[PDB]
Amino acid sequence: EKKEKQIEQQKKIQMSNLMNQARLKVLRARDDLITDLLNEAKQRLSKVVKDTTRYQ
Amino acid sequence: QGIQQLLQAEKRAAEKVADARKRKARRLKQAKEEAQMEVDQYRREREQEFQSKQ
Repeated sequence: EKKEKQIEQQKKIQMSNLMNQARLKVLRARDDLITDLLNEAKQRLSKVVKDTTRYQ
Repeated sequence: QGIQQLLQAEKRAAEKVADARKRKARRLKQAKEEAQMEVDQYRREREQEFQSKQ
């Protein structure tokens, strides 16, 4: 009962940390779709800088 | 004569009290280690539940 109770508890901690990093990987993979979107928008402001009749 | 044979035959009864201690000497001692032979019933319990750990 110290051999079976720890290996089910360490199974639960291993299942908890794996479920948490399953959430923290998909949430960090939500940033790179947003951060490049702000980066791709930051590219296209510089094209507005180019054409002077829109830039002025 | 009757009085001297009574004492040596009493020593026969006084030799069967030495068996009345012996059959609670050996039997106390032999199955005390048979109670320690149930450690092997624990040694199979750990190694078969080593598999459920595995």
